[PDB]
Amino acid sequence: KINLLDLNRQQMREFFKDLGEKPFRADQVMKWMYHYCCDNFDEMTDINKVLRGKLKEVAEIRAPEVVEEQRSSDGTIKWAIAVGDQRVETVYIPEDDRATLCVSSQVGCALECKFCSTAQQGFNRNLRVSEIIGQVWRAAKIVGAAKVTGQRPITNVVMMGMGEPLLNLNNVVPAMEIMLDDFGFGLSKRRVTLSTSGVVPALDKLGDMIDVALAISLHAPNDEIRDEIVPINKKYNIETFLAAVRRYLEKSNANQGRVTIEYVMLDHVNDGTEHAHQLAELLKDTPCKINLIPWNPFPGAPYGRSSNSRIDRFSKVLMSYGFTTIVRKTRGDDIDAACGQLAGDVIDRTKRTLRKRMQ
Ligand SMILES: C[S@@+](CC[C@H](N)C(=O)[O-])C[C@H]1O[C@@H](n2cnc3c(N)ncnc32)[C@H](O)[C@@H]1O
Ligand code: SF4
Repeated sequence: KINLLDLNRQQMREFFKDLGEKPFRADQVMKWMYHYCCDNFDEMTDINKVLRGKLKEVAEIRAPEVVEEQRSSDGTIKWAIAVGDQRVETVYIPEDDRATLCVSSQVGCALECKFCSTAQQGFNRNLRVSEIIGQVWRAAKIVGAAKVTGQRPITNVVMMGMGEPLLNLNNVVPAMEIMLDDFGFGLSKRRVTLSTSGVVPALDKLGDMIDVALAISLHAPNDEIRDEIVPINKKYNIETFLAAVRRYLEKSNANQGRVTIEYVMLDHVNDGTEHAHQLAELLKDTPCKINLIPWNPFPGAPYGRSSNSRIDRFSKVLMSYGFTTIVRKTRGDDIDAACGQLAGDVIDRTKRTLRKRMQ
């Protein structure tokens, strides 16, 4: 059966055309899928029985299942999500004015950022469209579908879970298209963010395919530091990355002219005032908003968390040059908030097989 969660609107329409149906019936089913979080054709009461029959035979709505759920006292929900025989992470971060979902792009990552827990697993495989948009679908279903509760469960999506999104463009783009779609999650392009450590030619490609808000994982003020911290910089250095960012801003207006810059704060590595002065000079040619992120520790990482006084002085230096800078709040502090940790060791895979036999 075809998983309808693999298809954007164009493809949904083409599939329904092959079923002998008019294109607007695809729109109607999408609306059921995403506005109501319906995965059951019998529940789609305004579709005729004949179409329901076709769909039950040749199609399905199969979203990844939750295998673990952690609920923070601050409202954050962290899910381990089953994708085949593997696990990825999806995180729901509520606020009064907002609700952000952090979504994974790959099982593991091949980029080897030393401060990232997902790096130490390595790269396993790319997620399919259904496995990416399906995280939004599952989260929406659990939190409460928009037309069920009368409130949009998710106002904001960030591709900031496990994996490098620019290395899964084939699947990440259609998934984001569904997020943007009126018949999908109806999100504004300003409210869908793709974060990247800087796969430069893939970023040039992204710009030709879709217009979404861009965030860059910079984490260093110069090349010698960034080579160490984020090793893809050895392939495409800061200047190459920043030039690509400028080219993207020419094609896209989701950022409203200003790229989001992510900067993780690693104790006595990239968090000094001397690093802040260098960063300020580095970014003089690129319009931006700077997010300083306290590093989230995990066992065996060769870094420490920067103290809040060191982070605050770093921020003051940046603000003295007139940069819009924001120190991000730690969310879900009472739970396993470090990216990649809840979908931990891949060796537990065999143990899961054995577990299911006893069930
Ligand atoms: C997990 S990555 C996924 C998207 C893309 N690969 C990237 O690096 O931007 C999303 C963001 O999480 C950050 N990150 C990873 N591990 C972290 C940790 N332990 N503490 C704080 N931030 C972390 C990275 O710096 C990156 O900006
Ligand atoms: S920070 Fe991003 S690019 Fe680096 S290893 Fe983690 S998921 Fe991959």
